Amino acid sequence: DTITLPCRPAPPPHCSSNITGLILTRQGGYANTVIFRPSGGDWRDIARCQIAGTVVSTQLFLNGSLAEEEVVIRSEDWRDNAKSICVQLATSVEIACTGAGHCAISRAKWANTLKQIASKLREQYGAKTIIFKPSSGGDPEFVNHSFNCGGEFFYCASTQLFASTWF
Amino acid sequence: DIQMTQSPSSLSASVGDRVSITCRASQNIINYLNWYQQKPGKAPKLLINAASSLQSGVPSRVSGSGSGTDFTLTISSLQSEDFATYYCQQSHSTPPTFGQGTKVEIKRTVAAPSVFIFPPSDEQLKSGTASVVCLLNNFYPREAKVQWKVDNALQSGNSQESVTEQDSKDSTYSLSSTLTLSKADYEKHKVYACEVTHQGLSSPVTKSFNRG
Amino acid sequence: QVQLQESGPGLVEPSGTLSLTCAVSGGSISSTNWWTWVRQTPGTGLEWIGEIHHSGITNYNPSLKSRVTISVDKSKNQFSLKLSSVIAADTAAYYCARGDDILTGYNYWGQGTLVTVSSASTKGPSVFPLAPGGTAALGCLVKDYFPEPVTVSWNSGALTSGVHTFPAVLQSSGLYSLSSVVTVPSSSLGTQTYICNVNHKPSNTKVDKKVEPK
Ligand SMILES: *[C@@H]1O[C@H](CO)[C@@H](O)[C@H](O)[C@H]1NC(C)=O
Ligand SMILES: *[C@@H]1O[C@H](CO)[C@@H](O)[C@H](O)[C@H]1NC(C)=O
Repeated sequence: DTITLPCRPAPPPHCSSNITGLILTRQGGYANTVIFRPSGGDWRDIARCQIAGTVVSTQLFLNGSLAEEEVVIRSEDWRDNAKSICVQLATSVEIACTGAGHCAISRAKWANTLKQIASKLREQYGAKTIIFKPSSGGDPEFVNHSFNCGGEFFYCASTQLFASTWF
Repeated sequence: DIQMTQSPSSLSASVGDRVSITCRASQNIINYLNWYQQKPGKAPKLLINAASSLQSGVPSRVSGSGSGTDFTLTISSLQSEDFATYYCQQSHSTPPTFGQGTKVEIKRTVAAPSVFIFPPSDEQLKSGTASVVCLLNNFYPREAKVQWKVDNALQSGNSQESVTEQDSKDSTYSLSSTLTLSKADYEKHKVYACEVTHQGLSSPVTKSFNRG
Repeated sequence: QVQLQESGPGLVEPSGTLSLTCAVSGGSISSTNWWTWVRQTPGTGLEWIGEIHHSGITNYNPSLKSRVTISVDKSKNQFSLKLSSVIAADTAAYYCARGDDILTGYNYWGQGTLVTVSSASTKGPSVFPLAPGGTAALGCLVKDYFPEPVTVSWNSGALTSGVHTFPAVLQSSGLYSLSSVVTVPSSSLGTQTYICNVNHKPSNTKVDKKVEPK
């Protein structure tokens, strides 16, 4: 099974990249259910994570760096929901764009990555229930998994990546 | 935005002294703070980045410290040529906010002004206006008083001033008081004098000339 | 090393748009950096306008979003700032500076260019000489010009010792004015002439003026 992200404009085949981690935001306020939605503040959050490749993207780190043995989540303050959660992967997930306006990600590989990221967020926050919800909303560069590629700029809808619960 | 409040905004030290400027950020900005030096009429110069990394090309006299909501710039051996305004700058989050600035003025021996007076040129007199100039060259401090005397009759309102920023070499000031008149009011009087009061002067100094 | 020089008009009457170009020399705009515009007003301070990546990405200060455009001209190796619907509030000095991988520091700066938002016309100054304790003082009086600045030199940059080019002052007429003075030993007033070179690139006048005693 596969997950197809709608991207406009259509990225060419040679923008087929590796996802090496992402950036989350814990939704504040208030059941023992913690809710994370992919961060989309300003380019400086994505910068500060420093698991950043030359490819200047949002939501997901494309062609960034990988951790060693396993997933490592990081934050400047676990209590400040304003402060993002830099998730860094160990083993990358391939995003492949057919150039028909569609980019594809293995459902297996991604679900696996969520399981792990959930586990670590659980260690940190001590809860039981980890909910991934889509982008909270904002300017188009963030509310969508955006990126540059060959000088051209693309956007992708990613609400299909972040919509699950874990226990 | 992240509010950068410097401290103080204006200070006065000596050649050789240790200068300290603080910068408080509203939010925790980790260590993403930069210090700029800007001399009069020039573009800012990056002293420090990451609140501590001495930008290559700056003296090691300059040093940076702090991380969180408070930061310090130190100049450990101030020199004549550090007369500048210094700015602390955000970098954690757009917009990169700046500080209002700290004005480091170099303090030195009290110096008496060289007072020169200039008649209005025969060029300008034909235009219909006269511009008499009273110059106070190389003095200290910037406190001065300049009064005008046209046939001893005192003048009020028709003078306006402008001061150079401290010199890089000796750190003196230079002051200019322009007395403007019309041609008919200029030809009405003969002896034009300017009188100068200053901290370095025993008595007030006057300089004069006769029209023509 | 890397070097930036701005270009563009220092006057823009209200409503209209400010176009301004940063020319990059000794480095490509297609590097790994961002390119930034910052404005500075006496009294107000330093304000970050926006930045752009070599891949057409654009970050603008919230306060100016509705009005601001940054663009990258890869053919000419430059970037440019376009501010529409300008108000008197925008009267300031405009610098182009290159950071270093949006890592904090704005490393290299351009000399900056001053930009007035005024609905007054442009005109050149008139230059009147200023001629006379052991030391002699000369000067050039630069009266009634708009807009700023003026480029006053002495002996074409040969005599820059003792020179004091005072800051301008806005008249009630709305014309700037200033003097530039210079001390020289008294025994040199007759041995040589002193000539100031006043430039005013707004109205492009390259006035010289000889200063001789009386
Ligand atoms: C990222 O790495 C992939 C390797 O799978 C490559 O195909 C791609 O061109 C790289 N760069 C970008 C901007 O996608
Ligand atoms: C991107 O992902 C593929 C997945 O098989 C991997 O083999 C490849 O090395 C990655 N790209 C590069 C050049 O790192």
